[PDB]
Amino acid sequence: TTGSNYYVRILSTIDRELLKPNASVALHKHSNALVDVLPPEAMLTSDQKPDVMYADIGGMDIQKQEVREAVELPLTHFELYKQIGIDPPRGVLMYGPPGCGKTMLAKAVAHHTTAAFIRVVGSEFVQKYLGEGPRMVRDVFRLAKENAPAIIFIDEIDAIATKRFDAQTGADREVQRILLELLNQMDGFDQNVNVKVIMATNRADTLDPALLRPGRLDRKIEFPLPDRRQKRLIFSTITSKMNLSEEVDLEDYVARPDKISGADINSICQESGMLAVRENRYIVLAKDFEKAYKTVIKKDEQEHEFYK
Amino acid sequence: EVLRVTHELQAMKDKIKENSEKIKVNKTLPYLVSNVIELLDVDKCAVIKTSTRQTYFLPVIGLVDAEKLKPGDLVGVNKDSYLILETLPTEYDSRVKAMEVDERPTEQYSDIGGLDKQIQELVEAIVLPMNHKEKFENLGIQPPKGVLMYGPPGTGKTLLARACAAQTKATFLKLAGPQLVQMFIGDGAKLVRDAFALAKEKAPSIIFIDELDAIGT
Amino acid sequence: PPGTGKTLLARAVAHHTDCTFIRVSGSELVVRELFVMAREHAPSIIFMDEIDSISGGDSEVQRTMLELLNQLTKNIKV
Amino acid sequence: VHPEGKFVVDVDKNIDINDVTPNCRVALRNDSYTLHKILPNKVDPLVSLMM
Amino acid sequence: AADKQTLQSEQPLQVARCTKIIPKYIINVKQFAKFVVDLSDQVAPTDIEEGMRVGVDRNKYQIHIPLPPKIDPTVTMMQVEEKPDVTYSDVGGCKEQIEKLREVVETPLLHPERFVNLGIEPPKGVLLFGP
Amino acid sequence: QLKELTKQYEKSENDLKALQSVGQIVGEVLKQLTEEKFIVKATNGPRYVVGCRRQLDKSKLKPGTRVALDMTTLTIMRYLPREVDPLVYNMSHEDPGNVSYSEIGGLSEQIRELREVIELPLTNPELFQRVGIIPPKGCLLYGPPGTGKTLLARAVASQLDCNFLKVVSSSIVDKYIGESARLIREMFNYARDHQPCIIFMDEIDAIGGRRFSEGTSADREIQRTLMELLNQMDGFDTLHRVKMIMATNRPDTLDPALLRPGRLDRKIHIDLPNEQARLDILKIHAGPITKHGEIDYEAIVKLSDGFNGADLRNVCTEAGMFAIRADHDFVVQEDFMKAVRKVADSKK
Amino acid sequence: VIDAFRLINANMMPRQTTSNLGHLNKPSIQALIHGLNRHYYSITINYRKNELEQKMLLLTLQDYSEHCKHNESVVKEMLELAKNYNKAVEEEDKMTPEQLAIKNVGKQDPKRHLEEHVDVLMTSNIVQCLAAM
Ligand SMILES: Nc1ncnc2c1ncn2[C@@H]1O[C@H](COP(=O)(O)OP(=O)(O)O)[C@@H](O)[C@H]1O
Ligand SMILES: Nc1ncnc2c1ncn2[C@@H]1O[C@H](COP(=O)(O)OP(=O)(O)O)[C@@H](O)[C@H]1O
Ligand SMILES: Nc1ncnc2c1ncn2[C@@H]1O[C@H](COP(=O)(O)OP(=O)(O)O)[C@@H](O)[C@H]1O
Ligand SMILES: Nc1ncnc2c1ncn2[C@@H]1O[C@H](COP(=O)(O)OP(=O)(O)O)[C@@H](O)[C@H]1O
Ligand SMILES: Nc1ncnc2c1ncn2[C@@H]1O[C@H](COP(=O)(O)OP(=O)(O)O)[C@@H](O)[C@H]1O
Repeated sequence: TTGSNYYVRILSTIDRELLKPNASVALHKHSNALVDVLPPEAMLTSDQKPDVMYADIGGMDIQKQEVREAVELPLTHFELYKQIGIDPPRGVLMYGPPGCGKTMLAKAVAHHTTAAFIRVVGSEFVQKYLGEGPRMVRDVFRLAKENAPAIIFIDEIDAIATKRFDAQTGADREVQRILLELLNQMDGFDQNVNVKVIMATNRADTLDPALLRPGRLDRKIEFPLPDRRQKRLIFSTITSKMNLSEEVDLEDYVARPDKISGADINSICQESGMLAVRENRYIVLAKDFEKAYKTVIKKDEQEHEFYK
Repeated sequence: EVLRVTHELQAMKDKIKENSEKIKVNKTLPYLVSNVIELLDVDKCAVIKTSTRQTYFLPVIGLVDAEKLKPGDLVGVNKDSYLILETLPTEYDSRVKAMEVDERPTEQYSDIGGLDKQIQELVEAIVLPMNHKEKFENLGIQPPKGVLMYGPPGTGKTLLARACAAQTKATFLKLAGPQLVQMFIGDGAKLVRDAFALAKEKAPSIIFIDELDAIGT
Repeated sequence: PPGTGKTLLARAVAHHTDCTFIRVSGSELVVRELFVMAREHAPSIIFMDEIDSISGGDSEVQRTMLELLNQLTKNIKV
Repeated sequence: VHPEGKFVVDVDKNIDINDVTPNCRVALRNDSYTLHKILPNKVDPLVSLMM
Repeated sequence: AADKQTLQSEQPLQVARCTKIIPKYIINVKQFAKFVVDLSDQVAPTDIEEGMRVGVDRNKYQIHIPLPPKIDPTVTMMQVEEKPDVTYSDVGGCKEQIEKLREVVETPLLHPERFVNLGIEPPKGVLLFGP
Repeated sequence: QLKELTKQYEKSENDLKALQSVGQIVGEVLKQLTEEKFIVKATNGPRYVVGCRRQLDKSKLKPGTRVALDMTTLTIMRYLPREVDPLVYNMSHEDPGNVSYSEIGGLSEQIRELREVIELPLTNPELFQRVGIIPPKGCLLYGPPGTGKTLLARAVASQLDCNFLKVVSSSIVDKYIGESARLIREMFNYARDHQPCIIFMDEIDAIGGRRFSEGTSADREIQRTLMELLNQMDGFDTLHRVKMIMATNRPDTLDPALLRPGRLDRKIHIDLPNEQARLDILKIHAGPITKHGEIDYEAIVKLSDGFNGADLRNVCTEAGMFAIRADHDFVVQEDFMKAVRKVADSKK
Repeated sequence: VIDAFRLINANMMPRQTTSNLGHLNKPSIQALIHGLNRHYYSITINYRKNELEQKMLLLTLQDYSEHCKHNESVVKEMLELAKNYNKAVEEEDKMTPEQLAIKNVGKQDPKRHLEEHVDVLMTSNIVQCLAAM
């Protein structure tokens, strides 16, 4: 772990059994002779911590059955893919602009895993110690391997994987081997025990054109910035967890369909309630709905008459 | 009891102070620097981060108090025993300490010509709060902040700079524009904040930034 | 059209012949040094990229290796 | 060498310096810096940009 | 070819960046821990100041030699050296705008007695326009 | 001759017994309380197997605990609490200048609104799930410059109880790689420790996005720092006690990811003084300077609009300047009138 | 690891020993240790003990679930581990060289596992069962 690999001699008492090519194994101080293999010490299993349901996700149905289809179903029904013929897709790449269904769908996947949903945000793969990170992220991968079935969730990859690197001064001499051996690590698991690498990122316009190639991902899930037949369901959910006094209308503000996330639906509806806290009201009737919506109901754009 | 005056003193000068003052002679020759990062209390004791990029815990030892130990200062340490011997006042590079012009006055206010309301305006705006602030405070108004001089291609800007800094009787620093932008992320930023830290430590001082077009896009 | 014969015909007849299949599609992490590798392999096949939709992208390197390839240790086929 | 990439070293009698060709990593300069033997070729350059 | 006896009295020495003086002063090896050290035996206290660089040994980590500053990429620029063979009798066809150029470039020569004589400081810059 | 040396000399015998001490390296126990031996991670160091104190409290040695280790023998010593950086030069100190809402002029809607959104979830949190919604987290103080941004949080700094983490966003970033992300996870974990807390990151265009394609060293180092700051503003919780607010010029260069309601919900547009707020600023910075009686504020406010609070204290500063080189008693009406008409010369 | 020593602070100025005692020409010969051995000069450590102390220092479980559920267990790994032993003897019969690629450090370990399994039950499914009789 002190920098380099270097040659050794291993003793006879240890068996040549557990020495996998990423097996963390101990060495001797001042000698560096191998002594004993170790349990996979490394990241957290995330025991029951994140909590949004898959029932209050709102609207998202086709993406919910695609991620339900390609992540937790091949971990449970692992052999039906070995009764039809089509393989489980290895990774899941989620590109969402500007972000609607990223991290409550990857949060409500984490309830009914019955599987080691290990999280890691993809930004501490770089560390101040040089040559540290690749060893770190392969500790992450094997920490999902000996805990199978597991779901590796690594966010915002474009932190560690971009199209454009720099051969000189080594700010990115190591992040071109964060991505490189991780790119070699995911190819080392085609024997298919159970490890699924789902991953999300706000934008995939500059992700990398070698991060997919049917083996490292095999998938791509568009998140839609929803419209008419979905927007109604988002309002139905978010209003269904509030106090309403039916002076509100639903489809009036489903109408004017103009460029909303789900996050700003939570902002105009949350803002509707908080604007009802002014008169110390336990409900919301007419203006706080319309009121907050207009205030921040997209604080407008910039039309442009003549053309149009 | 009259034998107890200074004879038991000097055996502890020789033992206690040959040893203790021997490592206090090692305050100079092998001595090391560090930055303490916190100071906590166990039933004091600190965590220093020595500048070979590693950090050690230690019970805090003599010649440094719990009051003259601020988290983030520049405090030295031994190079084998790793106990903080004495403090050092806070530091930075010489790229900011290169701005220490002493050879200022040879361009007086007589060599500048034809701009005398700008001399009255600038010199009133700068060295009058250096010699008459209290009278100024008796009016009860805030001292004016930095003065931006500007002109077409080349008038009397820098000549009013070292002409005003000529007869100021303060300390002064000739900070350029493109000294502040370098290839690293940290250096450009670190050195302006430590430039104003120098000016605060050595205050009262005025600062000339020549050619803001460097940091002006 | 996008699909239908790319990256797969040039793959298949590269490996019926057991030639090699070097792809310089993309320049992410590392021109002229690749020629040495191809020369060492003795026989080789270099493949390219096709992006317009699913200014001087890879026609630059294209010719850049047809300039060295025109006068040229001979059984390399871009 | 791996951490810091250069040195010029020797080779033991039973190594026959004639076959040991470039980009075929193996070393042993244990302390004085002198070779012993050879190891797994360790996949040359293109093996890299293919895999 | 016989410098074996003198190599042991050389003390291979590490350059470090000097800073403040309290005596004591702080060096900075740019790979080590920028630490406190005094002068050896013979170097003057007015010979070593801030900013400059001095050499530090590796045994008891102490300074012996003050060292010149670094110019790493502009070493090749310098003042060329030797210099090409064309001269004033070669570049012909102008005859006066040499003499404007000549009197500015050639005042470390004879010329400074004229300029400290009749109180001139010479121009510093010269600009050379042409198609 | 004896009590003096006894007290102020024998008290200084402590240098030898403290001089005997040796110091202890620190590290983080990657847990695996392998019973008799644990595997810890040193700071710049390798992971390795360490023996234990033998009567240590092993049962609370949690994975991710700062622990002190011996140097020579290297057995683990007395544990440590979770560290803090010079975030002490962040939390423990900022710019709270007993400035109050009295000095804030003419934006009572914005400061009552910011005060209610920021500390009113900390006064009465029970009224929000009563209505049926969690309170919002962030506000983005976008506006033209001057205008009371940095200060506004000065007035918030000197009127609240929790540790107001007031930081400039460009003293964050350092030359070492992966360092700024260490600083921002240290900041938000420090916010997890002391609650409820307020984190003030002004001027944030240093960490402000509209992420690029090509500078590749000086920008992608921060466009992965904004990934850690962004994925801890978001997190997998909602941070549930701490509320950060950010104040900047140029909101039209910020990242869309950091603007999506959630990271910053109620974006506040602080605006230039209209006429009423103009006379408010004029009275407040015209307060402690000595005055006239029937000094015509209304023609000053009527005269030329489009100023800022900074420009109106520039007006009173220039008029006091006029008296201070002109040697009068306070000002006159023609000194404010000569003051505005030189500030009105100061356009772009 | 036990060793006493001397006062050879000074006096660099007899004991035939049968040729310098043996095992201090074999210490862990390390320079700071051997430089310490200039002053140290360890000699021996003898030992005594008595017979008393020496001497001093020197069932069932049947079908609870026990006998079944450790011969219901291990015979299943004899089934499919003997299937992998079939795959081992079929595979390594031909195209085998260099000590089976160094004993398959990877995918450890076929065959021996079977031997271990065989050993486990025959010390258990007889012996205390024997004492049942
Ligand atoms: N389809 C949806 N249904 C219900 N709530 C949503 C939906 N999309 C987004 N939200 C809400 O808006 C916020 C923004 O989520 P999002 O930006 O998609 O997260 P991320 O950027 O991590 O994918 C979330 O806190 C979530 O509660
Ligand atoms: N009013 C002036 N009085 C004296 N010298 C002047 C004046 N205006 C220009 N100069 C000359 O110009 C030079 C300084 O130019 P300066 O105005 O400093 O250019 P810049 O403003 O771009 O620095 C000096 O050599 C000085 O003699
Ligand atoms: N005639 C074909 N035979 C087999 N596969 C084909 C054929 N045409 C297209 N494909 C499919 O296209 C994929 C290969 O991509 P490719 O055709 O190289 O992309 P492009 O169309 O951009 O060249 C394979 O997965 C393959 O199944
Ligand atoms: N008066 C002259 N006498 C001799 N050669 C001349 C004269 N004027 C121009 N030249 C020729 O022009 C060339 C100098 O090129 P130069 O003026 O440096 O081009 P550029 O201005 O593009 O650098 C020389 O070969 C030189 O002989
Ligand atoms: N409403 C106001 N009342 C008083 N001062 C103000 C007001 N608005 C802006 N200012 C001025 O702005 C300064 C604080 O800086 P600020 O306006 O926040 O700029 P920035 O937003 O760049 O920090 C104060 O010193 C104050 O004089």
